[PDB]
Amino acid sequence: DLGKKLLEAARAGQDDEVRILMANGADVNAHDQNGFTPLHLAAWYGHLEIVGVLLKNGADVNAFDKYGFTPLHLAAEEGHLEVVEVLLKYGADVNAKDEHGSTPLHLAADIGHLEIVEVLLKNGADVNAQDKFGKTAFDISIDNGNEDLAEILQKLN
Amino acid sequence: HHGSDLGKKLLEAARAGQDDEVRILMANGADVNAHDQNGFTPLHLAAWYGHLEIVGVLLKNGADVNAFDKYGFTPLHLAAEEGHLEVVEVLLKYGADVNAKDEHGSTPLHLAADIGHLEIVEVLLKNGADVNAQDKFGKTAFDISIDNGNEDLAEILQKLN
Amino acid sequence: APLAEKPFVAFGSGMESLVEATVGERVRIPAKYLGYPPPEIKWYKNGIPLESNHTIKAGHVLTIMEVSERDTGNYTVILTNPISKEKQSHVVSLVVYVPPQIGEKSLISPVDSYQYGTTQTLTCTVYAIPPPHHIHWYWQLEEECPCEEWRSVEDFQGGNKIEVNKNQFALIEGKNKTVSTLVIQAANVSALYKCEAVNKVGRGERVISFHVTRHHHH
Amino acid sequence: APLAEKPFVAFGSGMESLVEATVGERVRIPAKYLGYPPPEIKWYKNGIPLESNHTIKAGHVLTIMEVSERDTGNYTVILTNPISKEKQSHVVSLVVYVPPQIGEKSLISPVDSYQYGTTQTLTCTVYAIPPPHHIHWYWQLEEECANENPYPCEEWRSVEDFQGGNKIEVNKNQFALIEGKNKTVSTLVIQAANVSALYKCEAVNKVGRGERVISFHVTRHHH
Ligand SMILES: *[C@@H]1O[C@H](CO)[C@@H](O[C@@H]2O[C@H](CO)[C@@H](O)[C@H](O)[C@H]2NC(C)=O)[C@H](O)[C@H]1NC(C)=O
Ligand SMILES: *[C@@H]1O[C@H](CO)[C@@H](O[C@@H]2O[C@H](CO)[C@@H](O)[C@H](O)[C@H]2NC(C)=O)[C@H](O)[C@H]1NC(C)=O
Ligand SMILES: *[C@@H]1O[C@H](CO)[C@@H](O[C@@H]2O[C@H](CO)[C@@H](O)[C@H](O)[C@H]2NC(C)=O)[C@H](O)[C@H]1NC(C)=O
Ligand SMILES: *[C@@H]1O[C@H](CO)[C@@H](O[C@@H]2O[C@H](CO)[C@@H](O)[C@H](O)[C@H]2NC(C)=O)[C@H](O)[C@H]1NC(C)=O
Ligand SMILES: *[C@@H]1O[C@H](CO)[C@@H](O[C@@H]2O[C@H](CO)[C@@H](O)[C@H](O)[C@H]2NC(C)=O)[C@H](O)[C@H]1NC(C)=O
Ligand SMILES: *[C@@H]1O[C@H](CO)[C@@H](O[C@@H]2O[C@H](CO)[C@@H](O)[C@H](O)[C@H]2NC(C)=O)[C@H](O)[C@H]1NC(C)=O
Ligand SMILES: *[C@@H]1O[C@H](CO)[C@@H](O[C@@H]2O[C@H](CO)[C@@H](O)[C@H](O)[C@H]2NC(C)=O)[C@H](O)[C@H]1NC(C)=O
Ligand SMILES: OC[C@H]1O[C@H](O[C@H]2O[C@H](CO)[C@@H](O)[C@H](O)[C@H]2O)[C@H](O)[C@@H](O)[C@@H]1O
Ligand SMILES: OC[C@H]1O[C@H](O[C@H]2O[C@H](CO)[C@@H](O)[C@H](O)[C@H]2O)[C@H](O)[C@@H](O)[C@@H]1O
Ligand SMILES: OC[C@H]1O[C@H](O[C@H]2O[C@H](CO)[C@@H](O)[C@H](O)[C@H]2O)[C@H](O)[C@@H](O)[C@@H]1O
Ligand SMILES: C[As](C)(=O)[O-]
Ligand SMILES: [Ca+2]
Ligand SMILES: [Ca+2]
Ligand SMILES: [Ca+2]
Ligand SMILES: [Ca+2]
Ligand code: NA
Repeated sequence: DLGKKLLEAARAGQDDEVRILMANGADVNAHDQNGFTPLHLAAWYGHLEIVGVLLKNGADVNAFDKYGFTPLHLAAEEGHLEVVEVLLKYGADVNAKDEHGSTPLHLAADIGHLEIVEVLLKNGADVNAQDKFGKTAFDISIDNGNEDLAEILQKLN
Repeated sequence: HHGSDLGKKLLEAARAGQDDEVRILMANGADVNAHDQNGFTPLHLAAWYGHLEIVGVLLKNGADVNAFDKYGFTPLHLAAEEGHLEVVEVLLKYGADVNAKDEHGSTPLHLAADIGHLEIVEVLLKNGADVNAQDKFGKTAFDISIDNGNEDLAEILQKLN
Repeated sequence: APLAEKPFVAFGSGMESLVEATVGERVRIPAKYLGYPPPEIKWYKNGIPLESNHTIKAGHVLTIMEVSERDTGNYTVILTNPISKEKQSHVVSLVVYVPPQIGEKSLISPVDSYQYGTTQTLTCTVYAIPPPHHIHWYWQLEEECPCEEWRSVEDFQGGNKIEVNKNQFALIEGKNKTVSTLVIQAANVSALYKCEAVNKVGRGERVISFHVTRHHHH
Repeated sequence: APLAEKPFVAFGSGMESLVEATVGERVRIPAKYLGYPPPEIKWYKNGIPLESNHTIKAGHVLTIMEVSERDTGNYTVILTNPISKEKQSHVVSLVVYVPPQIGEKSLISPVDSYQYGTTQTLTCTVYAIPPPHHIHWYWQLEEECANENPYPCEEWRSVEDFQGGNKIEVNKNQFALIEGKNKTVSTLVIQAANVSALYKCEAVNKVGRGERVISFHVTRHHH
C-alpha cells in the first residue's frame, strides 16, 4: 500500500522519496494502527522539509493519534523548534489535549525543552491548563526541580 | 415549521427596542440566537442599545450570554462600552464572563476605562474583572486611564484582592 | 457609586484625531471623556447630526459596521455635561483605504486577435487609495497550463519582446487612476498577460488574452 | 500662574519620561510640581502602589537606593492638590542596564592543568543588558603572566594572532535560557594542548565590560 510507504518515508526522513509517492497519489492523511499520520511521523523525527511538503498538500495539522498526540505534541516533546514553528504557522492547536490532558506545553516542560516552552507561551499556550492529574506546567517544573523552567513560567503564572 | 426570515426581523426588532415586535417574533418561533454578518446576536444589539427589558426577555429564553461577534465583542463588551449600567448588571447576573477578550485582547474593563465610565468600572471590578489583564498592546486598564489623564479612574483600578 | 465632584466635561488625553480603515472593515471611533456626570454624546458629519441605524451607531463609540469609501471625512463629536450644559468638541479625521481595482474598460477590446509581427499595447488602469506603489506584469502561454505558474515579462524566451512603460496618472472616472501600459514590440506568440497592482492595503489583478494571427488581407 | 488664581497642581516643565540606570547605582526620579498648597504624592509601579521601606523611598523624589534589574518598569506618579483634590499624573519609564556578567568563575587559585595533546573547549556564558555588542577571546603564553584577579598578564594577544600558541578555533555563539534570560554562550576550542597559556574572553556592552581569565597549563603525564 502506498499509504504505508508514505508513513515510513516520512518517518525515515526520505525527503526526495516522499515526493515520488506524492506524485503517485499517496494519501497525505494515511494513518497506521497508532493513529500516526505522515505529518505525525515527520514532525516527531524533526524532518523540517517533509513537514513543509505535507502541510502544503493538505496534511491535517491537528490529527490526533490513538492516544491523543497531535504532531505539535510530538514535535514539542522531542525538541524540534523549527518544526514546532511551522506547525503553529499552519494552524496547530497550541492547547490540544491528549488522553492524559497534556498540552504540548506540558510535554515540553516535563522533558525540559526551555526554548520550546518559550515559543509555545508566546503563541498562546495556556500556562494554567491542568492535565488529568491536576498538574500545570509550573507544577511540573517544581516536581522536576527545574529552576530555569520555573523562572520562564513564573512571570506569566 | 420554521421561519428563517424571523431571525433577521428579531435582530432589528431588538436593535430598535421594539418590545412588542420582539414578543411577537418570539411567539412565532424566532431564534433568540440568530446572528447577522457582523456576528451580532439579538442580545448583542439589545444590550448595545441598552434595551433593558428586551435584554431580560432574550436572556430568559436562552440567548447565549457569552456569544462573541466577528470582532470578539460579547454583549457585556458592548453594554459596558456604552455605559448601560443596568444592562451590565443583568448580563453579569445571567453569567456573562467579565474577563472575555475581544480580538485585540480588550476586556470590558479595558473598554469602559478607555471611554471613561467610572460606575461601569466599579461594577465590573466588584464582579471579578482582572485589573492586571493586558490587551495586545500590553496596556492594563490602569495604563489606559493614565493615558487619558484620568487619575480618579486610575485610583479605582486597584485589585480588590 | 463614584463620589460626586464638581461638574466638568473634557476629552481624555487619549482621544484620537486620525483614524485609518480599509473598505469593508468595522470602524470604531470612541469619544473618550473625563467628567461628572457622564456626558451626553452627539456625532456630526458635514454639520449634520448622525442617527443610528443598522449600518452605523452614533453613541459613545462611533461604530461603522462596514466602512465604505464615502465614509471618509471629518467627524465632530460634542460632549455635553448634563448638569452644567458645558460643551466640548473634537474632530476626528477618518481615512478609508481602497485596495486596487483594475478598470474593466480600456482592458476589453473589439479585437479577437492581433496581426503577427505588429506592435500592440495592453493597458491596466488602477484605482487605489493610496495609489498603488507597484504594478507588475506577468505572462504565460495557454498551453503551459487561472494558472499556477507565471513568468515575469522580463523573460522573452517563449514569449514576446516586451517593455513596460512607466506609470502615468490620469483622471478618468472623476478619480485619479494610475495607468500601466505593456508594449508588445512584435506580436509573434499568443499568450496570457497578467497585471497585478499592489498598494498599502491590498492587491488586485487582471488577466488579458493576447491572440496572434497571421490571417490578413495583404 | 493661571489667570484664575486658585489652589492648583501641575508638573514642572522639566519632567523626564525615560530614565536609564545601571545595576547598583542610586536612582532618583523627582516629581517636580507647581502650585499651592504643596501636593500629595503617590507612586505606582506598573499600576501597583509603592510604599517606602529601607530599599526605596516614594516621596517627592522616588529614590531606589541600589537599583536592580527587576526595578525596570513604568512608574506613575499622581499629584493631588490637598484643597481642591484636582490631580495630575506622569509616567516615567525606568530602564536598568547590566554590564556583561560571565557565569564561569575567573578564579585561577587552583590552576587547571591539561594533558599534552588533549582537545578542550573553554566557555563563557555571558549576560548583559543591552546584549553585548561583541565577545572577543584573547590569549598569552604562560611565561609572560603571573600565577598566584591578579591581572595576570600585562599584554594580551588576539586569538587571530595565534602564532606560537595552541591551535584554536572560536565557535559561533550559542544561546541558553538561564534564570529566565537569553544568555550568550561563547566557546573556544583548543585542538591539541601543546603550549601552556592563559585565555581570556571579554564582553563589552553599552554600560561596561566583563572578562574571565582561564588558565591552560599543559603537562605530559606518562605511563
Ligand atoms: C512601559 O511602557 C512602554 C511604553 O508604553 C512599554 O513598551 C511597549 O510595549 C509594547 C508591548 O508590551 C510594545 O509593543 C511596544 O513597542 C513598546 N513600546 C516602547 C516605546 O517600548 C513597556 O512594555 C511598558 N512596561 C511594562 C512592564 O509594561
Ligand atoms: C444609516 O444612516 C446613515 C446616516 O447616519 C445613512 O447614510 C446616508 O445615505 C444617503 C444616501 O442615500 C446620503 O445621501 C446621506 O448623506 C448619508 N448620511 C450621512 C453620510 O450622514 C444611511 O442611508 C442609513 N441607512 C439606513 C437608514 O438603512
Ligand atoms: C478636515 O478638517 C481638516 C482641518 O481640521 C482639513 O485639513 C486642513 O486642510 C487645509 C487645506 O488643505 C489646510 O490648510 C489645513 O492645515 C488642514 N488642517 C490640518 C492639517 O490640521 C481637512 O481638509 C478636512 N477634510 C474634510 C474631508 O473635511
Ligand atoms: C494623480 O496622482 C498623483 C498623486 O499621487 C499626482 O502626482 C504628483 O504630481 C505632482 C505635480 O503634478 C508632483 O509634484 C508629485 O511628485 C506627483 N506625485 C508622484 C508620486 O509622482 C498627480 O498630480 C495626481 N493628479 C490628479 C489630477 O489628481
Ligand atoms: C520594599 O518595597 C518594595 C516596593 O514597595 C518591594 O518590592 C517588591 O518586590 C517583590 C519581589 O517579588 C515584588 O513582587 C513586588 O511587586 C514589589 N513591590 C511592588 C509595590 O511592586 C520590596 O520587596 C520591599 N522590601 C522589603 C524588605 O520590605
Ligand atoms: C604546538 O602545535 C601547533 C599546532 O600544530 C604548532 O604550530 C604550528 O607550527 C608550525 C611550525 O612551527 C607551523 O608550520 C604551523 O602553521 C603551526 N600551526 C598553527 C595552527 O599555527 C606549534 O609549533 C606547536 N608548538 C610546540 C612548542 O610544539
Ligand atoms: C537569544 O538572542 C539571539 C540573538 O539575538 C537570538 O537569535 C536571533 O534571532 C533572530 C530572530 O529569531 C534572528 O533573526 C537572528 O538571526 C538570530 N541571531 C543569531 C545570532 O542567531 C535568539 O533567538 C534568542 N533566543 C531566545 C531564546 O530568546
Ligand atoms: O531524528 C533523530 C534526530 O533528532 C534531531 O535531529 C532532527 O531534528 C533537527 C532539528 O531539531 C533537524 O535539523 C534534523 O533534520 C532532524 O533529524 C537531533 O538533533 C539528532 O541528534 C537526532 O539523531
Ligand atoms: O522544442 C524544444 C525547445 O523548447 C523551448 O524553446 C522554444 O520552444 C518554442 C517552440 O517553438 C519556441 O517558440 C520558444 O520561443 C522557445 O523557448 C526550450 O526552452 C528549448 O530549450 C527547447 O529545446
Ligand atoms: O540631571 C540633573 C540631576 O543630576 C543628578 O541626578 C543624576 O545622578 C544621580 C546620582 O548618581 C542619580 O541618582 C539620578 O538618577 C541621576 O538623574 C542630581 O542628583 C539631581 O539633583 C539633578 O537634578
Ligand atoms: C612553549 As611554553 C613556550 O609556554 O613552555
Ligand atoms: Ca422600547
Ligand atoms: Ca454573575
Ligand atoms: Ca490631567
Ligand atoms: Ca477629580
Ligand atoms: Na505592559
